[PDB]
Amino acid sequence: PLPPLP
Amino acid sequence: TFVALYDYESRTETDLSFKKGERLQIVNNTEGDWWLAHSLTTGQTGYIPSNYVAPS
Repeated sequence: PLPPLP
Repeated sequence: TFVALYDYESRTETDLSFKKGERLQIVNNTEGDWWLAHSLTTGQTGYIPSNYVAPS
């Protein structure tokens, strides 16, 4: 699960 | 030759954290949403999230 984009 | 849209903080002991604007020599981009990138600045290897990088 990729991280939360900025 | 990719670019880390943002500084990525390693989530495990297999990926490498990069910064925004840092170049990353992509290696394998078929495993899924995580590719193996090799930093040329230090010379270390570490997977990377594709949502934090972009193909320039």
